[PDB]
Amino acid sequence: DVAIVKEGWLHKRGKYIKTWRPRYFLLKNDGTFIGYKERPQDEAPLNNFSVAQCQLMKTERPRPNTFIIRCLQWTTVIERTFHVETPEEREEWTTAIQTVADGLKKQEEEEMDASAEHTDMERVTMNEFEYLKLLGKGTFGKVILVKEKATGRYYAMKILKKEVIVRVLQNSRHPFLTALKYSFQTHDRLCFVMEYANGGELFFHLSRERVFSEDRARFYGAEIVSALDYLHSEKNVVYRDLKLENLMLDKDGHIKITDFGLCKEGITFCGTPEYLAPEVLEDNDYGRAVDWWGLGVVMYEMMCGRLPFYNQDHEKLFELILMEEIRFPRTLGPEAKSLLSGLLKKDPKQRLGGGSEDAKEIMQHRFFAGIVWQHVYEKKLSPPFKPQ
Amino acid sequence: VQLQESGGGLVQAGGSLRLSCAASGIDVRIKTMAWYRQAPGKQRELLASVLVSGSTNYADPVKGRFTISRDNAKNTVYLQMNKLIPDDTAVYYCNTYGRLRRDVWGPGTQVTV
Ligand SMILES: *Cc1ccc(CC(=O)NCc2ccc(-n3c(-c4cccnc4N)nc4ccc(-c5ccccc5)nc43)cc2)c(F)c1O
Ligand SMILES: [Cl-]
Ligand SMILES: [Zn+2]
Repeated sequence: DVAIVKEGWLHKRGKYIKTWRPRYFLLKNDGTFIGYKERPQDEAPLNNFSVAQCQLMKTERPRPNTFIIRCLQWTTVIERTFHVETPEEREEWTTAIQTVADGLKKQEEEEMDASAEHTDMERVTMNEFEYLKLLGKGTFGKVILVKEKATGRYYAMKILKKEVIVRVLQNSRHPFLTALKYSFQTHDRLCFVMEYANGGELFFHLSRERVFSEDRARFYGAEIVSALDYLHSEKNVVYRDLKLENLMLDKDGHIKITDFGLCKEGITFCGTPEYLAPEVLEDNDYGRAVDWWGLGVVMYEMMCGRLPFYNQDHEKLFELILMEEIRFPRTLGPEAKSLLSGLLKKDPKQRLGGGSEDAKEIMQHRFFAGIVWQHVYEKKLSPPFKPQ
Repeated sequence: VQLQESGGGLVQAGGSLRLSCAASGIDVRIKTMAWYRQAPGKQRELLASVLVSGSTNYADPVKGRFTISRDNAKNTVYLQMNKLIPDDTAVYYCNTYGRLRRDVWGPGTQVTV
C-alpha cells in the first residue's frame, strides 16, 4: 500500500495555455506528487511525477507564495511551479514534500548500505572532446555534438549547470533508446555523453522521400513501440517528447530515439506544439497514453507526408488539436486509418494503448500483424532503407 | 553521525597493528563495512570488506596478512594488520557504501612502516 501524506488544492503553472490552473494534488509516501482536475475518488505510478531527490525553492515571482520542485530526470532538469494563497500554506507543502523525499533517501541508503556486496570499490574530462555543433540550448544547459579526440567517434554531450542539480550503470537495455556512454563533472558543470547515430535525421529522410510506404512506416513504428513499451513497463517512465525531429537512424537503418532535449521554461515552448497531446495542452492528468498520441502523430506524418494538425498560429493549432477530427489522404488504407484514428483519440481513456495493457494493445493491432516483437527487440527485422 | 579511525602509528616491517573504526551515530550491523588506504602519491584503494552476513573479501596485496572483522556489540569494525611491509605505509580509512559514493570520509589513521 502507498499512503497519502498531504493533499489539497494548488495553482499549477501552465506551460502551453491557461498559465495558472487550480488542481487537486496528492503527495504520497512513494514520492509521487500528482495533480488532478478534481478531487479523485479512487494504473502504476510514473516516475515522472516523483519528488525523490528534488530541490525545493520558495519564490515571490511571478506570483507571491510560489514554490518550485526541480528534479533531474535521467539527463533532463525539470521544474514544476506552484502557488498557494498564504506563505503558511506554502511552508506546509514544502515541508511535507521535503519530509517525503528525505524518508526516501533514508530508506534507500539504508537498504543499499545493507546489500552492498564488495561493490565498496572506489573516466573523462572536457579536454578529451572537440566541439563541433550546438544542438540545442535550454534554461539550465546546452547540448552539443562532440568528437571524442582519442577515438574519432561522435557523441552528443549534454552540459548542465551543476548547481541546479546538487548513472552510466543505470543504462536501459533497449537498442532504440539513446544510451549514456560517459557521465562526468567539472568544477561547475555536469556533463552526459550519449550516443549519436550517424544514419541521418528521419525528419530529413522523410522530407526527401515525401512519404514512407505503409510497410516502411510499419517498420519504424514497430521499433518505436518496442522502445516505448520498454520505457513504460521496465522504467515506469513516459517519454512525452516523441516527434519526428527526435528520430534518427543508425548506420544500419534502425531507429534511434534521441535524448537531446532540455527544458526551456525560463529563457517558443518546450514541446514542439504540433506534437502535443490534448491532455498535455490542457494540463489535464496524463499518463502512458501521451506517448501513443505522439506515435499517432509521427506515423500519420510518415504515411501521409504532412501533419494531422497544423497552423502557423499556435492558438489555432491548439484548437485543432483539442477540437477537430482527423482527415486522411484518400490513398491511405483502412488498417493504417484504424491505427491512426485509434492513436489520435482525443480522450486518453479511449486512445489505443491507453488501457491497462498499454503497448500490447498496439502490438496486437492489425496494422502490425505478422511483426515478431522479439525480433524487433533484437534488431532482427531487416531495415527497409540503409543510410549511406 | 560519523566514522572515526584509530590505532595507527609507526611500526617495523613484519610487525602487526590492529586498526579500529568507532561508528558514532551509524550502525555497523546494518551495513557492508570496508577498509581503505591511500598513499601520498596514489589513489585510494579498497583493502577489505565484511558483509552484514559476516562474509569477508580481500584485495590481493593484503590477502592472508590482514583480517577485517565486525564487532556488532561495540559498533566497530577492525583491521588486524599482520606482517607489515613498507608498501603498506599509508593513511587508512573505514567506510560504508553510502558515505563511499558521496565521498564522505572520517579523519583516517596513519600507518608508517
Ligand atoms: C515541460 C517538460 C516536462 C518534462 C520534461 C522531461 C521530458 O519530457 N523529457 C523527455 C524524456 C523522457 C524520458 C527519457 N528517458 C530515457 C530515454 C528516452 C528516449 C530516448 N532515450 C532515452 N534514454 N530513458 C530514461 C530513463 C529514465 C527516465 C526518467 C527517470 C526519472 C523520472 C523521469 C524519467 N527518463 C528516461 C528521456 C527524455 C521536459 F523536458 C519538459 O520540457
Ligand atoms: Cl550508427
Ligand atoms: Zn519544459
